[PDB]
Amino acid sequence: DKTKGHVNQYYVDKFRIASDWTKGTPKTQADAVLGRTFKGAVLVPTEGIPQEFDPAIAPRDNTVDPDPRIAESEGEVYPWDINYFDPQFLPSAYSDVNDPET
Amino acid sequence: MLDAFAKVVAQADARGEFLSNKQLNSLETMIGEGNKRLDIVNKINSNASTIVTNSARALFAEQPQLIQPGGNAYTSRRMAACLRDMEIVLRYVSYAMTAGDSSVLDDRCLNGLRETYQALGTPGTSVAVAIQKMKEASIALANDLNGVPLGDCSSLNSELAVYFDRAAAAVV
Amino acid sequence: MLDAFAKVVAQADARGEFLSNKQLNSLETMIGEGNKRLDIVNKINSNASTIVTNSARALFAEQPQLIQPGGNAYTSRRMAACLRDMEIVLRYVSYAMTAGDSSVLDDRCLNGLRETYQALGTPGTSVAVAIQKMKEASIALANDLNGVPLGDCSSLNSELAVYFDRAAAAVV
Amino acid sequence: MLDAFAKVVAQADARGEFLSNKQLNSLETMIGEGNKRLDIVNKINSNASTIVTNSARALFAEQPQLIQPGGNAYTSRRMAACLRDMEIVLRYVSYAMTAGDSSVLDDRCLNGLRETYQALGTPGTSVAVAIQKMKEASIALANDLNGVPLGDCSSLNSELAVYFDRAAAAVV
Amino acid sequence: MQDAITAVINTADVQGKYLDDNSLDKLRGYFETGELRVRAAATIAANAATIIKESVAKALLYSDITRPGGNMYTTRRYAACIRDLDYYLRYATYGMLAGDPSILDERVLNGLKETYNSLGVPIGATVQAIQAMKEVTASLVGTNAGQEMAVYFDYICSGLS
Amino acid sequence: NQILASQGQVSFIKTLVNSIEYTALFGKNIVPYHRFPTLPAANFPNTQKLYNSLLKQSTQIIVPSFGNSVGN
Amino acid sequence: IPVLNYSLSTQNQRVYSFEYLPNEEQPKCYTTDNLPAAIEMDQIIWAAYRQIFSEHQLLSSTRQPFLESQLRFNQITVKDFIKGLILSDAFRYLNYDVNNNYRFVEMCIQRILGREIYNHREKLAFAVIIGSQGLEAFIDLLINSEEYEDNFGDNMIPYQRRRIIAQRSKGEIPFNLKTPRLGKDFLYKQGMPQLLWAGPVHRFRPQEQSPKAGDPALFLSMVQDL
Amino acid sequence: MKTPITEAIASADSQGRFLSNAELQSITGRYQRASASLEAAKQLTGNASRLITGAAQAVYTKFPFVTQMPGPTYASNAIGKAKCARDIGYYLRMTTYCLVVGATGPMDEYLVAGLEEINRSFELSPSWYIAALENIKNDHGLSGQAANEANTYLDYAINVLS
Amino acid sequence: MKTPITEAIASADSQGRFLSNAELQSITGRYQRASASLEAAKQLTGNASRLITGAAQAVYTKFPFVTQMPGPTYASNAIGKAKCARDIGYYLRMTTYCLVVGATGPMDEYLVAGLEEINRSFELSPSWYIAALENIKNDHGLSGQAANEANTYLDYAINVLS
Amino acid sequence: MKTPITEAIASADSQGRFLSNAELQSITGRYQRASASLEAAKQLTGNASRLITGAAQAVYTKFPFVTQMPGPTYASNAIGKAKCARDIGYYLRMTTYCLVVGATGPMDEYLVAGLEEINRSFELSPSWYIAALENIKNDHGLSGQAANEANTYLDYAINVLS
Amino acid sequence: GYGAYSYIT
Ligand SMILES: C=CC1=C(C)[C@@H](Cc2[nH]c(/C=C3N=C(/C=C4\NC(=O)[C@H](C)[C@H]4CC)C(C)=C\3CCC(=O)O)c(CCC(=O)O)c2C)NC1=O
Ligand SMILES: C=CC1=C(C)[C@@H](Cc2[nH]c(/C=C3N=C(/C=C4\NC(=O)[C@H](C)[C@H]4CC)C(C)=C\3CCC(=O)O)c(CCC(=O)O)c2C)NC1=O
Ligand SMILES: C=CC1=C(C)[C@@H](Cc2[nH]c(/C=C3N=C(/C=C4\NC(=O)[C@H](C)[C@H]4CC)C(C)=C\3CCC(=O)O)c(CCC(=O)O)c2C)NC1=O
Ligand SMILES: C=CC1=C(C)[C@@H](Cc2[nH]c(/C=C3N=C(/C=C4\NC(=O)[C@H](C)[C@H]4CC)C(C)=C\3CCC(=O)O)c(CCC(=O)O)c2C)NC1=O
Ligand SMILES: C=CC1=C(C)[C@@H](Cc2[nH]c(/C=C3N=C(/C=C4\NC(=O)[C@H](C)[C@H]4CC)C(C)=C\3CCC(=O)O)c(CCC(=O)O)c2C)NC1=O
Ligand SMILES: C=CC1=C(C)[C@@H](Cc2[nH]c(/C=C3N=C(/C=C4\NC(=O)[C@H](C)[C@H]4CC)C(C)=C\3CCC(=O)O)c(CCC(=O)O)c2C)NC1=O
Ligand SMILES: C=CC1=C(C)[C@@H](Cc2[nH]c(/C=C3N=C(/C=C4\NC(=O)[C@H](C)[C@H]4CC)C(C)=C\3CCC(=O)O)c(CCC(=O)O)c2C)NC1=O
Ligand SMILES: C=CC1=C(C)[C@@H](Cc2[nH]c(/C=C3N=C(/C=C4\NC(=O)[C@H](C)[C@H]4CC)C(C)=C\3CCC(=O)O)c(CCC(=O)O)c2C)NC1=O
Ligand SMILES: C=CC1=C(C)[C@@H](Cc2[nH]c(/C=C3N=C(/C=C4\NC(=O)[C@H](C)[C@H]4CC)C(C)=C\3CCC(=O)O)c(CCC(=O)O)c2C)NC1=O
Ligand SMILES: CCC1=C(C)/C(=C/C2=NC(=C\c3[nH]c(/C=C4\NC(=O)[C@H](C)[C@H]4CC)c(C)c3CCC(=O)O)/C(CCC(=O)O)=C2C)NC1=O
Ligand SMILES: CCC1=C(C)/C(=C/C2=NC(=C\c3[nH]c(/C=C4\NC(=O)[C@H](C)[C@H]4CC)c(C)c3CCC(=O)O)/C(CCC(=O)O)=C2C)NC1=O
Repeated sequence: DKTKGHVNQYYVDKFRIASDWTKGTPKTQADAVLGRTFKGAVLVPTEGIPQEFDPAIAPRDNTVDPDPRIAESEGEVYPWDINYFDPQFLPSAYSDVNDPET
Repeated sequence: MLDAFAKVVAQADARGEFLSNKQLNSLETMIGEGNKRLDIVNKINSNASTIVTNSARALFAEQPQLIQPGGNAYTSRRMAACLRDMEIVLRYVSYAMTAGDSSVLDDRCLNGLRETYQALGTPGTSVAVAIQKMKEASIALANDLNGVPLGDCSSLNSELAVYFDRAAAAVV
Repeated sequence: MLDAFAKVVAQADARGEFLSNKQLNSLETMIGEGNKRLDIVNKINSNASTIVTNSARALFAEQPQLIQPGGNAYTSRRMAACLRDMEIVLRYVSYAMTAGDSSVLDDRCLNGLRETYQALGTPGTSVAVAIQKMKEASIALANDLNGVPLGDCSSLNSELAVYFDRAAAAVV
Repeated sequence: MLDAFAKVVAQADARGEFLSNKQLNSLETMIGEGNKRLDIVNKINSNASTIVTNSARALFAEQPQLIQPGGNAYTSRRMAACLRDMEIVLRYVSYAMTAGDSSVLDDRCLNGLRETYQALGTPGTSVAVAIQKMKEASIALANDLNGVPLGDCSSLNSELAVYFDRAAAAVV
Repeated sequence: MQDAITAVINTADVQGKYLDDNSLDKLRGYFETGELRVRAAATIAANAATIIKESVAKALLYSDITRPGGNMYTTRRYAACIRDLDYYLRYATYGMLAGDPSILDERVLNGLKETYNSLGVPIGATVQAIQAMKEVTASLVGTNAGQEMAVYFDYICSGLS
Repeated sequence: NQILASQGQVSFIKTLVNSIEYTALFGKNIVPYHRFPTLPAANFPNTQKLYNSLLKQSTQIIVPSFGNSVGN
Repeated sequence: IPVLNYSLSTQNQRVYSFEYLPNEEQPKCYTTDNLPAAIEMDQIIWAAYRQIFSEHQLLSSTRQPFLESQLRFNQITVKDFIKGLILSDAFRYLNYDVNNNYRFVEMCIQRILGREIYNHREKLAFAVIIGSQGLEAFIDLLINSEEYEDNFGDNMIPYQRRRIIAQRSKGEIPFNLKTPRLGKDFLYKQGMPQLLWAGPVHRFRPQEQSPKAGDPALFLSMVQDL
Repeated sequence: MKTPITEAIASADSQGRFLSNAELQSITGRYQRASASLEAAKQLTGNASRLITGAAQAVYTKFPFVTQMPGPTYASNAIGKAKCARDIGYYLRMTTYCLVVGATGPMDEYLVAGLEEINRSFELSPSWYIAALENIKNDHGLSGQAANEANTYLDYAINVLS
Repeated sequence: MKTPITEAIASADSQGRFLSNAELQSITGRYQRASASLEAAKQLTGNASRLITGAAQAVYTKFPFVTQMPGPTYASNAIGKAKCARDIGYYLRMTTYCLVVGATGPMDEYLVAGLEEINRSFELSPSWYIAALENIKNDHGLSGQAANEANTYLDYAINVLS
Repeated sequence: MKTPITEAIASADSQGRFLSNAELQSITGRYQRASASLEAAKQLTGNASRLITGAAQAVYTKFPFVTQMPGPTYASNAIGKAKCARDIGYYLRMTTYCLVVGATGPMDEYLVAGLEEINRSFELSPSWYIAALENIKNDHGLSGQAANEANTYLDYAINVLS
Repeated sequence: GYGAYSYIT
């Protein structure tokens, strides 16, 4: 029970009316408007028909770095955005245990 | 800078496939909301200077140390710059409201604005208080049933509040 | 920006002495190799576009994900940028081949190129694969005995391989 | 950039009060010293080139490392730069002598001069030796009783010595 | 107490065996996660005060508890409260850095429910305060280390509840 | 508690030994011994709960705290 | 005495970046060559003003009126407009008097040439010249230099060059935003220990709380009918 | 701040040269007219509060709707009157700073720069402050060249707000 | 004059390209919202004199010292009143030009440009004209989309004079 | 350093293109006139000390007050004479660097740039160094095309200091 | 402790 029933403040409350969004925005995808997203946008199912290719053409690879344009369009590159990932928290920032010289 | 449509298209090209029927149905939905969107932006631009002025008066009424001696806004010049910053943030919120995506507002307004307010010594937290005031006043004007046909506008108001929360997020 | 002669002279001024007879004999040797140097640069510039195009085809034949959707080489645009980058790498290798010193190439081409390919997200290691291909192709054209009289050019080919190894060294 | 009067006024605005009678009496004292101030600055500007040249000769007479090949003053160019820097520091000491406050000198001359001499490789300690020489020579001319009526100027000489000690302070 | 290493030597010892490949895989797991744990304990060590301040500000302030009538109303009870929170943060860091919550069994959760039900400390509010420390601490140390810290804060919350 | 939390066991043992009580009873040359306190509250019963317990007979705490006293 | 030689760095300024059809992200190309009527002149005057100064300042006091009137009647070119504009005391009091001499060059390049500086080694050589000869001959160099004559010509107002690379929208921080008038390096030498960040304002009313999945507010979407 | 000494220095800086005899004559002229300026600064400082309250009451007598109008910008409340004497106090203090400095530097910097956007955005008519400054110019009670100093800088402020 | 079609053409000129589908859609949109704008232009032109006299009298009722004050700038004489309904007339006609053109071109050109020096140098307070435009915006008597048009451009003028 | 190879490279760089046949012909011409240049560099290096002392003594015979005048700038002391043969040594060494490089790059960089402020600020008359260079041009003792090389660069230094 | 007596083991 995360909701503040036990320790009670009158001011914290559910968003009963459209007026007063002012006091907060949704943070997760589950907390959202019915047709919306955590940010203010219309939900898109993100599934479409991949352009069919020739059998001589090599097939698509799943583990490539995602295209740089894709990340920026979601907006996650900006530090203010919630989902941001700090560069200090990368696994590349560690001394790897398997390396002999370390 | 991308709109909603550019964003949908840019993702679909990064995967490199055609759009499905489901996606195009969702875009039909976005167009059907498009008139209401233009209406809200008309209300914000049509009363923008009273939003900036009223929210500035409430700013200086709440904390009185932005206008006193030693305050960042104490000089006539620095007061003019203060009301400028509020007008600019309102301007980019107007842009990102029409676009549907906040790529403009993230690109031009809030990119290294934090380190600028470091380098000037301006309290960024007080700027977040100002942006809270423009959010409250402009949402209060966006919900106004005046000269405008009847319907529902809750999702679009929630979108607008998301944009102001990006502004107040990144100035601090 | 220095040639071989400017490098020797600049060292001799940093110590502040005259040049010895040994140094001037070595410079006589460099001039006697100078015709062969101009010949190599003539071969490289005389076939440069086939070098860039053929090494690009071999690049996209080895790894297909530069040109795969989601790849750095996916859009007509980004493919044009990749080809242009190779030309510059080839252009400055032509300059440093004529100069005899890699001051030009270290100055203009490879100064903060690594951190640029970081800031773009382009894998610099793939660029090293490209420059390996231009090295192999251009050395294979430099050793060609075609319309040119016979002799020895192994030291100059080794020099040219050193320049391409500077390029592939500093892009990664 | 401030004189004495701008310094007092800027502090009095930062408190936001009018000035007292004690302050204005002190300013009457500064004006009563003002003719002597103009006199000192006239002596400095009236003999400035001999100050720079003579202090440079004494510099190169004390340490001869700089003039020798590989010294920072070895090239004709770099000797011209050396005399430049001495002339500039003497110019801003002339400015801060007229102003009465060292805000001009701290603003333009000595702001990041240290890290500059790092980034060039010029030893800043040798520059402090040069500025010591300009201090000794220019004070020796400031105390000269020549074609000027007799009186006391010890406070103003102490002020001038303070300015040169700021210069030699901040170049190291 | 015991860490993950001691637990491995407990199982391998109590079977009488030596170290087989499974136990060495468990020690390799711990020794891979070791550095991350170290830097997490470093960050929490740096910002303990601000964790307790932000977590009390989220969870307990401006409510019935600090209003009169509330458990935290007097200055004595406020100071005892934030003292108690400090213990939860400190021993949760020990539990993270050991990789085994046996410390929380030995020196924290033993008799604590009888103590707070003796004194009159509300368990509900305590748990919500600890979860506020979990969210603030996870915000400081990041995602992975926040999962580790979260498990131990959830261990104490499961202990009191 | 505040002594234990603020510093640790070392301060705690130094405060138990260097107390007025320990100096009055034991002074310099007397090993501490089991005693039966009479005067305050539950001291006699609680020491009877303590010394009738062997080492490791239970982890359960004999005196967790005292009751809810009215006032502060 | 000539300028120091500074090695060049690589940036977006120097590549063809070929586009057959110009993106939507290119700069407006205010130019005296296509012939402006009154308004299309007013836009050039204000777009000059924004570039040379900043989004802020401007206003009433600083604006230079006579250079606007002379420019309208074709007496000076746009290049000369920017020139005697940079020399104006208003600009000197608002940017030159605050800045360290090695930072001012950092502003000027970025507003006049529209490119970031190659390295510090650039900054220092240029910095030496202004002090030696004043702000005048410094601006004389930058404007008369081949970089400026080629990219902008006499008739066009200078802007950031190649700020956004193709499809990506990250861009680079705009110069007005990126390097304002004051700097930290100057404040360190004329200041004291500075308390840099004010803590986020705290209020009893949260005015920040996220809306949960359970809440009724999310389901605000439809009126009674349709 | 635009002070005569620093105009001399900035001119010689932009010329890159040492201080010649011309600007030394300039600093001499400042050093002479300074005395009368400092006397005027002393007596404006001495009668400051009287001038502020008298000037405010002159504004209210010239424009009585200021008291009558119900609004935030108009001095109907006690708060608006406090802002009124606040602003007039700012003008008088900046005039004393210009008297002390000996040029229009403090008024040009702290006060004049960016003023039309303030008097625009907060709907402050400049005619009010013009009336205040005309009252201060009428009853500051100086005499001689000190009076020419204070009338010079006050009239400068009137020309800006004109 | 900043008109939609000409901003489309100036955008394509600075792109150096032919008119592409984007800006053709732009001129289409102007051609559809034009109908409502033309209705609004018809009826502002129809009620022009009534709106101007009503707007002036609104200014006099809101600020009564305008009638009372003896001066050239204040409408005490018949001359002052003539200038007053003259100026209000200016704003109303510029709104109709903007409704006809369909962007803010005519007001930005003929009216807005250089206004601060006028309202400054002749001591015209902009609050007066704000009060007049608010009256015109209240009683123009349009309805529906035409009313959104007129309110848009009127409110634009208010934001400029704000 | 202004060397022919690097002028070719800098020209093609500023044009942004590959090295074309034109500048390859340029580097060929450098590679041919190089032979006579290197002979001249060898024999100037071989007779260096003799040229320096003879040139200095030519300066003292042409201007005898240089020995007679009591000063730091004039070669009256032994120190002065040491600086004298030092400086003439500098000019001869820069000429040999230009012979080796094949263009005027070393003299233009290490020597010529910034020279007027040295010969001004230390009061060094250029006529002294002119007389020295004319003596070196008279008795360097080269013959043929190598003599045209050394007379070219020596005469260039005289035209700079002229 | 490192050696502990569980009935389980
Ligand atoms: C160029 C300028 C320009 C505008 C300003 C708008 C104005 C406008 N809005 C609507 C239409 C609409 N506008 C709204 C907006 C509202 N919802 C409410 O709850 C509030 C009262 C109000 C927002 C503040 C709604 C809900 C509709 C649809 C009405 C309906 O179909 O019932 C329409 C009819 C066409 C359509 O359905 O989109 C028009 C012309 N359109 C334009 O072209
Ligand atoms: C494109 C977007 C964009 C922005 C968002 C602004 C941001 C911005 N503001 C200032 C500058 C300023 N901004 C303010 C504003 C403030 N006054 C206060 O009392 C408040 C804390 C705050 C308003 C909420 C002030 C007072 C200055 C001047 C600061 C000073 O000179 O002391 C500057 C430096 C240049 C200048 O002086 O104008 C910049 C870049 N500028 C831009 O180009
Ligand atoms: C201005 C531009 C310019 C050039 C580009 C060269 C081109 C050139 N090369 C040679 C001449 C030569 N060039 C080479 C070079 C070669 N040795 C080999 O093993 C390889 C095939 C090849 C280097 C890649 C050799 C060996 C000779 C001498 C050939 C001989 O005498 O047998 C000659 C004839 C004159 C001479 O002997 O030097 C010329 C004109 N000269 C110029 O003036
Ligand atoms: C003066 C020297 C100089 C350089 C060396 C280049 C370096 C360089 N390359 C790019 C930019 C680029 N460079 C490449 C090249 C690559 N494509 C791949 O598949 C490979 C990994 C790699 C070739 C080996 C690509 C694809 C881009 C565009 C990247 C993108 O937009 O996603 C950019 C950003 C500006 C632009 O888009 O052009 C720069 C500065 N530019 C210069 O001015
Ligand atoms: C515009 C430029 C300008 C100047 C440069 C000065 C120069 C100057 N100084 C004095 C006058 C004076 N100057 C000095 C100064 C000196 N005291 C000493 O011990 C030192 C030798 C020397 C300072 C280094 C003194 C003492 C007098 C008064 C002499 C006397 O009355 O005996 C006078 C005569 C008028 C007077 O008494 O003030 C003048 C014109 N005045 C100017 O208008
Ligand atoms: C506003 C204040 C201000 C300064 C204080 C100077 C500081 C300064 N000096 C140099 C540059 C220089 N400064 C010197 C000076 C030296 N020669 C020596 O033998 C001594 C160690 C030292 C004199 C005591 C030299 C020789 C150079 C040129 C260095 C070089 O190019 O190798 C440079 C780089 C630009 C240039 O080449 O001019 C700068 C910024 N410039 C300024 O703008
Ligand atoms: C550095 C110089 C400097 C100034 C000169 C002032 C100018 C000034 N005054 C106000 C603001 C104000 N000024 C007044 C003053 C007036 N009341 C009336 O009855 C009269 C017409 C007039 C006094 C003669 C009032 C009433 C306000 C508040 C207006 C409002 O909120 O409605 C504001 C907006 C910020 C605020 O609310 O304080 C500013 C910038 N501020 C400065 O920083
Ligand atoms: C293109 C647009 C355009 C405008 C909007 C006007 C604006 C304007 N009004 C005046 C001038 C004037 N305007 C007024 C009007 C006023 N009388 C009052 O009682 C009220 C406060 C106010 C009407 C609401 C008066 C009285 C004058 C003359 C002022 C004077 O001479 O004292 C002037 C100076 C020239 C003149 O005397 O006519 C100008 C430029 N002119 C233009 O060209
Ligand atoms: C890189 C090139 C380069 C040069 C060409 C010299 C040029 C040069 N000469 C001197 C300095 C000097 N040069 C001479 C030389 C002269 N004695 C005479 O009798 C003749 C007129 C003349 C020789 C022909 C003397 C005497 C001095 C010292 C002057 C003095 O201190 O009075 C100085 C000042 C520093 C110093 O004292 O050494 C310099 C820069 N230095 C350089 O770095
Ligand atoms: C009956 C004995 C008693 C006292 C005194 C008491 C104080 C008390 N002060 C608090 C906060 C506070 N108290 C202050 C007080 C001040 N700020 C200043 O700068 C001034 C020096 C000072 C006012 C004179 C502030 C600012 C806070 C909130 C700080 C914050 O939340 O960031 C809180 C936090 C939560 C809450 O208030 O509900 C308590 C419990 N509680 C008690 O039971
Ligand atoms: C690590 C081993 C250990 C722990 C954890 C511990 C807890 C502990 N908490 C106590 C009291 C307390 N604990 C609290 C705690 C709270 N009040 C609130 O409102 C909050 C919601 C909550 C904390 C989050 C308060 C107010 C008291 C004081 C009750 C009183 O004596 O007046 C006491 C009684 C002694 C005293 O503080 O005066 C103990 C012994 N003791 C231990 O030895």
